[PDB]
Amino acid sequence: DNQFYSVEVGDSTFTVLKRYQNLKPIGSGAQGIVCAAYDAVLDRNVAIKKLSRPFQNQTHAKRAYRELVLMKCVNHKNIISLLNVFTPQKTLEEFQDVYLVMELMDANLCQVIQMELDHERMSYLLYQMLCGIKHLHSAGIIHRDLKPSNIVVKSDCTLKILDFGLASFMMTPYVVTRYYRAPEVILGMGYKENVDIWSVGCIMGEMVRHKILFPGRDYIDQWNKVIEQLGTPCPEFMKKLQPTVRNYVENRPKYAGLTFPKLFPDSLFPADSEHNKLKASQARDLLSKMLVIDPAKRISVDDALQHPYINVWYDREHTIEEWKELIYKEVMN
Ligand SMILES: CC(C)(C)n1cc(-c2ccnc(NCCCNS(=O)(=O)c3ccc(O)cc3)c2)c(-c2cccc(O)c2)n1
Repeated sequence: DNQFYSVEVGDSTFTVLKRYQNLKPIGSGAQGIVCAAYDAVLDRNVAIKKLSRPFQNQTHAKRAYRELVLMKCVNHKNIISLLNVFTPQKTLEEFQDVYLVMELMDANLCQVIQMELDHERMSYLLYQMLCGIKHLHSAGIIHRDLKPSNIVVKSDCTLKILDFGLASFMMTPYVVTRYYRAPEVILGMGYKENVDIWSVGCIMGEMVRHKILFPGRDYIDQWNKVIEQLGTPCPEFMKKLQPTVRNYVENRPKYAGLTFPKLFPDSLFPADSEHNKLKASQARDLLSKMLVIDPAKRISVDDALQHPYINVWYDREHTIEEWKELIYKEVMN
């Protein structure tokens, strides 16, 4: 009469409560594998993410502990919330895996980027991105690593963020996606709230261009990509850079950088209607303000919420045994 039951989805086995039914794998992530499921008690479809051995790696333990506490303490329409968290194990010594259950989203943000989008839906998704980020900054947390895959979207166009961002050796085949990190992050510079606006910029720019704006195998490669299109930073930005970092940047060959109408041509935006001609004007303008290498020139989230394109929609270190106990107490208050 165990309330849990074990099923194998993908290679790994999933042990879940009886309430969850017809498990199917929607995706796989480093922290854990995710399955779509139906809740007999809820009568609604849900997504279940399995964290296996979050305690085995200190980096995994810090992320796992932070995710559990944050999903509970913070609740926002644009931030994914956990409906339930369970572990099949019955004691602290037996505990090995943690299962997080949340609301099932229809698609990933990457998929939305691929389709050709209308300004209203685009401005709405971006608006929601700023709202969640604004809530995060209100909570004192700066994501610093917004990525399309971490942003889930629904058929009705509602957008939700999956993770709370960076807080570091890990030993796996999975590779981080750094395309959407800001220059202050790429150059290890000291950050601020509007470090996430750059990520929103890379995303908004990828929706228009339908390609990753600054894709690079390494931070150096990516920094070359950012300076080519954007242009070499100003001297004031250099003075802000530490000397060892400043030397590298100034040694980089200088690029004049394309112009934003040249970066995002008028053709990429729809020109069918006067309203769409104006929207593209408002869109290209917002892009120019968000994709700014210097954070002092970059636009604030609030000002981006005020922007006409966006405005219309508005109405610690522990031992692995210590980490296991910390995570276990989070699973069971
Ligand atoms: C990192 C972690 C573990 C926190 N995480 C949490 C989630 C998560 C949470 C809530 N809802 C979702 N579902 C919508 C996107 C799924 N992709 S889908 O192939 O289009 C698809 C959609 C519906 C379907 O029935 C069959 C396939 C995902 C993901 C995740 C999984 C796959 C891709 C991805 O980008 C992210 N990762």
